[PDB]
Amino acid sequence: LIVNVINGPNLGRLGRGTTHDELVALIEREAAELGLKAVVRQSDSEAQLLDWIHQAADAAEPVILNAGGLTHTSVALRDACAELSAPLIEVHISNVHAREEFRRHSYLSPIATGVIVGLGIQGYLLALRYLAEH
Amino acid sequence: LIVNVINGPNLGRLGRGGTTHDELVALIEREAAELGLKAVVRQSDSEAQLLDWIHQAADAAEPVILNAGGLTHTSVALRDACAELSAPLIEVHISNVHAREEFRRHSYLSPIATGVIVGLGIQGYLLALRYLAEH
Amino acid sequence: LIVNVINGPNLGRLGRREPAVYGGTTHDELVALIEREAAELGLKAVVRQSDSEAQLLDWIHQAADAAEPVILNAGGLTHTSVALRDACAELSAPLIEVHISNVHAREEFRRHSYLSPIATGVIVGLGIQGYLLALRYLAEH
Amino acid sequence: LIVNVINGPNLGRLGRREPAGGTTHDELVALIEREAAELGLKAVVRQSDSEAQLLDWIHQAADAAEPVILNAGGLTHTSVALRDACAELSAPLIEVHISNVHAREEFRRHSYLSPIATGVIVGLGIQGYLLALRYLAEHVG
Amino acid sequence: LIVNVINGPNLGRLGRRGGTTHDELVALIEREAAELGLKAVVRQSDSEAQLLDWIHQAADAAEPVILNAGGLTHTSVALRDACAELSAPLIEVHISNVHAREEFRRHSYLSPIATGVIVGLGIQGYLLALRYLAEH
Amino acid sequence: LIVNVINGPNLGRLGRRGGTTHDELVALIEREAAELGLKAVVRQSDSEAQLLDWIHQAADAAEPVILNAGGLTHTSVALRDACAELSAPLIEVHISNVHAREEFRRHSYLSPIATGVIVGLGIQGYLLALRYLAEH
Amino acid sequence: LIVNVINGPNLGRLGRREPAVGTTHDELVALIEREAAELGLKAVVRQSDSEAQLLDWIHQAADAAEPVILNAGGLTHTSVALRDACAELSAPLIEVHISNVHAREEFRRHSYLSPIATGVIVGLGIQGYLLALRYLAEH
Amino acid sequence: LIVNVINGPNLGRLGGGTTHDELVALIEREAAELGLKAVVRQSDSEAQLLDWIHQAADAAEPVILNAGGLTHTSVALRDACAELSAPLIEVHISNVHAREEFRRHSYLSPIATGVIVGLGIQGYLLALRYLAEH
Amino acid sequence: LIVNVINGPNLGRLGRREPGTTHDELVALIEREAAELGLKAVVRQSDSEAQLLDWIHQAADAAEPVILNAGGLTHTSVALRDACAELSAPLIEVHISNVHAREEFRRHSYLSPIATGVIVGLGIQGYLLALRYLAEH
Amino acid sequence: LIVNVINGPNLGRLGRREPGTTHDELVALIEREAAELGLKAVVRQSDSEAQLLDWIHQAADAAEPVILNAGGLTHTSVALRDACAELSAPLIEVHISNVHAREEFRRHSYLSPIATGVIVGLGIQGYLLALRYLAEH
Amino acid sequence: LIVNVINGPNLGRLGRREPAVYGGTTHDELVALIEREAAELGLKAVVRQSDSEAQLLDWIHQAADAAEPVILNAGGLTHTSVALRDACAELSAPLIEVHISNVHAREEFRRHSYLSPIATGVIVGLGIQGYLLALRYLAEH
Amino acid sequence: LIVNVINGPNLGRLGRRGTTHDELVALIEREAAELGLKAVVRQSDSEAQLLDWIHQAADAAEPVILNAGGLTHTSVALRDACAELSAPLIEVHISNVHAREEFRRHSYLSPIATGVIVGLGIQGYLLALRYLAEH
Ligand SMILES: CC(C)(C)NC(=O)C1=C[C@@](O)(C(=O)O)C[C@@H](O)[C@@H]1O
Ligand SMILES: CC(C)(C)NC(=O)C1=C[C@@](O)(C(=O)O)C[C@@H](O)[C@@H]1O
Ligand SMILES: CC(C)(C)NC(=O)C1=C[C@@](O)(C(=O)O)C[C@@H](O)[C@@H]1O
Ligand SMILES: CC(C)(C)NC(=O)C1=C[C@@](O)(C(=O)O)C[C@@H](O)[C@@H]1O
Ligand SMILES: CC(C)(C)NC(=O)C1=C[C@@](O)(C(=O)O)C[C@@H](O)[C@@H]1O
Ligand SMILES: CC(C)(C)NC(=O)C1=C[C@@](O)(C(=O)O)C[C@@H](O)[C@@H]1O
Ligand SMILES: CC(C)(C)NC(=O)C1=C[C@@](O)(C(=O)O)C[C@@H](O)[C@@H]1O
Ligand SMILES: CC(C)(C)NC(=O)C1=C[C@@](O)(C(=O)O)C[C@@H](O)[C@@H]1O
Ligand SMILES: CC(C)(C)NC(=O)C1=C[C@@](O)(C(=O)O)C[C@@H](O)[C@@H]1O
Ligand SMILES: CC(C)(C)NC(=O)C1=C[C@@](O)(C(=O)O)C[C@@H](O)[C@@H]1O
Ligand SMILES: CC(C)(C)NC(=O)C1=C[C@@](O)(C(=O)O)C[C@@H](O)[C@@H]1O
Repeated sequence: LIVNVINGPNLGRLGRGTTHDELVALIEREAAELGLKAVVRQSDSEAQLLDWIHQAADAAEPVILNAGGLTHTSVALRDACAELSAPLIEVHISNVHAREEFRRHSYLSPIATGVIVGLGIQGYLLALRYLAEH
Repeated sequence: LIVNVINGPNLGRLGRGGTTHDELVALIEREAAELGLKAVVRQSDSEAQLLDWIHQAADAAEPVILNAGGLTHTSVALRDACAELSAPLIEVHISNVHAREEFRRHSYLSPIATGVIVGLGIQGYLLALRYLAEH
Repeated sequence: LIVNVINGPNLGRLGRREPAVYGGTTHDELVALIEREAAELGLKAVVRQSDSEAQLLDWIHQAADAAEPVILNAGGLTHTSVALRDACAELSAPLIEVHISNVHAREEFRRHSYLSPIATGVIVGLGIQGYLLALRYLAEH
Repeated sequence: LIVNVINGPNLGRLGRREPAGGTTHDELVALIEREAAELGLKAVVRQSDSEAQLLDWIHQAADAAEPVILNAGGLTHTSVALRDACAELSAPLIEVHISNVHAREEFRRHSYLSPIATGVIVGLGIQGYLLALRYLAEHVG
Repeated sequence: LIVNVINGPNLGRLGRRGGTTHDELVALIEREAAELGLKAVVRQSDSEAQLLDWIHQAADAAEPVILNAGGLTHTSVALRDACAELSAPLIEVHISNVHAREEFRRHSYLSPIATGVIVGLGIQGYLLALRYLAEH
Repeated sequence: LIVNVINGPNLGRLGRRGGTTHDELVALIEREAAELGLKAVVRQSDSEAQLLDWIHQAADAAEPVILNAGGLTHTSVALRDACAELSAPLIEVHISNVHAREEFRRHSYLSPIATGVIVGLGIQGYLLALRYLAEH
Repeated sequence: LIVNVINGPNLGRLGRREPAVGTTHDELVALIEREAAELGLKAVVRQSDSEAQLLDWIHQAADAAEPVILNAGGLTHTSVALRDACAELSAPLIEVHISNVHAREEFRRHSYLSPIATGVIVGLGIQGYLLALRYLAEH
Repeated sequence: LIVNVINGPNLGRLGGGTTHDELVALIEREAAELGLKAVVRQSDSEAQLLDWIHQAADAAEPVILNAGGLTHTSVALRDACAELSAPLIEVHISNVHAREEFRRHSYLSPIATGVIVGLGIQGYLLALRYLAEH
Repeated sequence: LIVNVINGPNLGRLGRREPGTTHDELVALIEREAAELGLKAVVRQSDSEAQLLDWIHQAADAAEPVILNAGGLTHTSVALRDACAELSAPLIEVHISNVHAREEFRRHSYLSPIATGVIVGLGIQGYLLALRYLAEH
Repeated sequence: LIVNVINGPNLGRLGRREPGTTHDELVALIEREAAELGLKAVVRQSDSEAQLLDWIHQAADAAEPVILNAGGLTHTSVALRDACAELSAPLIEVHISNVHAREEFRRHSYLSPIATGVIVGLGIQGYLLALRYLAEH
Repeated sequence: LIVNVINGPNLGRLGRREPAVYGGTTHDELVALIEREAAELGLKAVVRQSDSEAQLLDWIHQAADAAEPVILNAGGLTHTSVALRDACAELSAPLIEVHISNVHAREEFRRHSYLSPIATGVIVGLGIQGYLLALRYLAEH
Repeated sequence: LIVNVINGPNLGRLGRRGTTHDELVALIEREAAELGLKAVVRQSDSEAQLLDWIHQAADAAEPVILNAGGLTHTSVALRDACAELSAPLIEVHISNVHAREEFRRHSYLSPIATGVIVGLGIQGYLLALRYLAEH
């Protein structure tokens, strides 16, 4: 079982210490320990994210998805996640509820399986672990 | 190394998915020992009772996993008692509070919580425990 | 048929003071009225009052386990509690929300209820007569 | 003596529509009379899709000072004219809804009438017209 | 004259994890009461039912209440309704300034039916309120 | 310690259409001040600019303010920023209970930057504010 | 010139049977008609509870290019149809209300008519209609 | 096949540039060519409109409806239309979204099959043609 | 029979582009029309809210009617509303232009709920008509 | 007599996907129907906003009508709107689902205030009717 | 060319104890900083401060009667005064709204200006340079 | 010392389709040089291209002048990119965003921008440049 980890705009800037690279590695280590294969990609492009989403729908694979700012603004991304037949675990590194009010809304939580927020980089790992079971 | 798992109003009714509360306590207790932790699991429908327990977790500096039930959207009192905690606080909803009624999408707890796990059913707890075992 | 009538916070203070509202029937009288009417309708009616949320829920859980119907006047909780709603949403038997006053002729916040959407039905603003009428509805089913 | 029971837009389509309960307006009209009659009352039961017609009926009830049981259909949530007419009723006015309006769209959870009404019965279905009658039967003010 | 000072949720934890613990508040209220020539009873509970009970007693005893409701202030229609019954004065007391915290603390279900409200003059709101009452 | 008591629009009209009038109020306040080993300057204006002038002076002099802004309470940003400068305590006072009136009287621009707020305690509010200042 | 005075819903119920808020509809027609006489205009005063009926009278005025004094009662706060009918008028339109709408329920503070009318008189009692006439006489 | 076209309040006063009669003519001419029968009526009276809606419900015939102002106000009308088992196309001649803010809400749209706005008079004809194809 | 016609910020500027009566012409036209009705019109304008309040206070104590057009303050001043609140004689709010045919913000008046009546969009004429009303009550 | 049919994000997943007509299938009908009407139909789909804008910039430059089903971008993009606002010839907004019968947030669009018109809830055929409208200017 | 610079309430308090801040260039040093940079561009800066709305309004009128440009920092009034807005709206010559601090980084109430929609433009957050950038704009058109 | 003038969606299309984007680039450049800075001006319709450019200004600690277009009102991902700048960022708009539609009166950028200039036409760009010369 392949799991798709899709980091959205800005997450390449992670740590600018836990860099995006340290994230990618860290995820693959728990991935392989869980008897899973994680494919982690990031892009600042909404088009690109939509497309990785489309693929994972065609391939019936779960998606762990940290969309960054697009979480609060984008119906298109929501609509592409809605076709996922497999589980979708939305993730935030930071507690989105402790910050600005507009971050407390997510177009994604309603069509997602579960949501992990403010647990730091481990959100992802704990998400993989869930997807091991379903 | 104690951990407090606290469940509020109505959680005493799980299983009437099919996991009873009695069952879930056991799950957590066992899962917790596997990670070297000691889980104290408790449930009450009484908002005062949850306060005494959250008060004790403040004094002991023990971490809390809190599923507050309906109190999540409603009790500013609970929030305040919780804002006092110094060890982590992980808010947990069994169901995806975000795919239900509009009013379940506000939490009073979330802003003072370390983090929040939603929609992952019973595993939400075991995950919270795992995070506690690392940090 | 056992019918549960559950009254929330402050309801033990009926008619005795707040006598404007209200109306003038004390809680003890209301118990008697409701029992009397239950008898003519051929139902047994257990009536119970409490300012404690934990106690109301525990009565509602029991109602849910017995699949007995419920006539609930939740007091202030109507407008505020989600736990209680969540308890009530569990009942298989019918749920009738009763308010003595006309919650729509008063403060704007009384005009909203967490309970109303998950109840069979609602009676508002007919005084103590609203408990008995609700009994009537159950007698028919 | 005399209660006016009034039904606004689309209650002529009761039944029937669709169906969804099965009771027609014609049968509901007979049910209400029967029931009123069993109580010592006489029930004049009309329905109209015309707001003007409804205001004519309400005016008369006011001039005669007869009580009014109103199920105003969609008009519950939109009509300020209907409201100001009812407002001048001196006899009890009891607003009715067959279905639980708080269990539906949001625009349904506001009534222009609930505040100027004696009370409100919602979601006890057809029986809500009879229970209204029983309230009137047990008073005269 | 007996004033009733009723502290709500979390208020038993003052001083623990203002400057002043609940014990010292009690100690202070006692002296100020004796300065004023009143009797005051100070009570604290995190139970809303317990709170309602005490208010009821005041309601039947025609006695003044000083109420610091904690979070219940912003959320409880039950407590507002119990309090609206009261015939002697009710003064709502907040130790912190509520209007300088989160936006939701700026709404109180009590202010509308209280005689008045003292906000964010710290523990001295209790004393200043007992004073208002001593002068009725 | 000098204390400023500042009174905004309409407060000149107290008791002209309860009872107690502005002159009388000045005097009770003056009386309470002396009794508290304090000196009180009470003033009244219907002019926002004049009120700003008085607030500027009290910030320069680092003197305590007791402020009853009247209608400006719910409308003036300008007034709020003047008051933001005070280093000595600011106490907001309303004679009436502003939470049991029109909805728009329940928003104050001043409360958030005030030390505290006393509402609905009548004229006694001023004298509870003086007494608060009189401690620390 | 001619001036149309139009009263909507519940307005035939003026006076006693709605005490204060004090004249009957008939008496109001008498007042309005005599004041128009002196002003040198003829007033056509009609009341109806039918939104349908109001629109036709309103269409007829847009046709005749006559001015309109409208008291729409509760439809003031609810009816787009009625507003779109008045939007059509080439002569002046004066909304009238007998009571002060701003001193009652919140929902009365909004008018769908106001933005398309020439003006609005509110709370001046029955004189509203007369003051409105006076306005029209002058233009 | 029968298609009911219902014009609401104020529609008897068109002039698009065409008058209401020019409009019946036009919907009839077009209705013919698609192999349909269009009944086109107009009332300023809600009662009449609800009645015309009931008939169409009973006879299970499609409805093209331009409710005018009632679009934005009437729960009664919306409930009458909810009864229909055959399609209902809501139709506004002007672009209701390029005028006042209130015109941008409709009670009918959520219950209709679809909506056509802004295409002028010719919007009736496009509705007719959708119905040709069912 | 004295009548207070009080005008607020900016009405000094009636001029002047346009919809073409000046303030001085307004005062005079109002003073002569009030005399035709056998009243005395006392027409005063200020940009100063305090000045406006002072004149409300006097009208309160004199029990004289007030015609007020409070300009921008209509939409913003609780202070003014509260001065107006205490009048005992009639208070007619007037606006020259149709306030409802304009910015959303202009459609709320703080004075309306405590006034006797309001007249809006009737041009300079709204004044004259409020004098007529005042002659009767 | 050229007409642009632009389809925004996700629309190339038609009939894949809530099984009924695929995107290629739909390009086909539109040309079939367009020809039948004596106009030429250029039909594009893209998930990238910047690309959709390019196409809109091109249509405005060309003075050629557009028929736009913007997908999700309908409810969120101001930049899409300003692009579209530049067209001097008919724009027709089109949706396949009835946007009003779903989530509240689907019920506002940034396009409708600048579109020539809107067609909603009428399936693939909406593209066709838009086309038909356009073939009369 | 005369440019009128106008500062509303509290701007007399710049520098000390201006806070802000906590400095601090003093309203006097500002006047100096502006007439200088105005001369350099060949303009005449008439810089004024008043805590009094009626005073502000009157400076606004004369500018209108004189067709002269205005750079306005209206302080608290920005957010609250329709009177001030309407005075400014009669300006034939340009109007630039200047705020020293970044209004969008402070309280929500500061993010609304009654002045911006009738102003040529607004400069915000750039400190005391805001005024000079404003004179600059005016020196071109 | 480098200033990064960034232009967003539809801004490629100033001119007729007076100043074109071409002319605006020359103006910015002349002015910048006449002030002792070099202005790198750029346009894009692509949210992802602008983020990229922002990230680079963050890495260089170079100031940014940004006219984000309609993305001013809608993009939180853009805002977060700018939160990262340690040097000044001036938001620019040619038109008056407050004299237009209501939705244009909210900026996700304003809060994190050092400053904001609005409605001063193409000149707003050069005044922002001037601002930066003197830090
Ligand atoms: C690089 C950084 C600025 C931290 N990323 C983000 O933008 C964001 C982080 C998040 O995804 C996160 O917490 O993982 C939340 C989201 O609201 C925000 O857009
Ligand atoms: C056991 C049950 C009755 C379902 N508890 C709850 O009411 C609730 C549970 C939740 O916390 C939960 O998802 O775990 C959500 C909350 O909104 C809800 O009120
Ligand atoms: C005895 C009294 C205090 C009046 N009971 C109540 O609290 C209440 C009565 C109600 O249930 C009632 O109207 O029946 C409504 C509720 O809003 C309110 O809190
Ligand atoms: C317009 C009409 C068809 C009458 N609508 C109804 O039937 C309705 C049913 C109800 O009246 C009813 O419960 O009887 C409630 C009301 O919201 C709704 O309008
Ligand atoms: C406008 C003005 C006349 C000043 N109003 C008052 O007097 C007021 C009195 C108060 O300050 C007071 O309670 O003393 C309350 C305030 O809301 C009100 O504005
Ligand atoms: C005759 C009476 C029932 C009093 N009329 C009215 O209700 C109404 C008329 C009004 O237009 C009026 O004041 O003239 C106000 C409106 O809100 C109300 O519906
Ligand atoms: C005055 C007239 C334009 C005739 N009124 C209408 O017909 C209307 C019909 C509309 O559906 C239409 O544009 O076709 C829109 C509606 O808001 C408007 O009231
Ligand atoms: C002198 C001028 C600027 C035209 N006046 C006004 O702005 C105003 C006067 C008004 O009373 C008026 O319409 O007459 C109302 C108010 O909204 C507005 O501020
Ligand atoms: C292709 C699929 C993702 C199923 N469609 C849509 O969700 C959408 C497309 C629509 O433009 C459409 O109905 O064609 C509507 C819009 O709300 C939504 O983004
Ligand atoms: C002098 C100082 C006290 C800082 N002035 C201000 O309060 C203000 C001035 C401002 O225009 C300014 O930013 O310069 C903003 C405004 O919101 C605020 O009231
Ligand atoms: C000039 C044009 C190409 C139309 N640009 C814009 O769309 C925009 C420019 C703006 O940033 C501007 O004018 O500076 C405002 C913004 O809301 C809008 O998106």
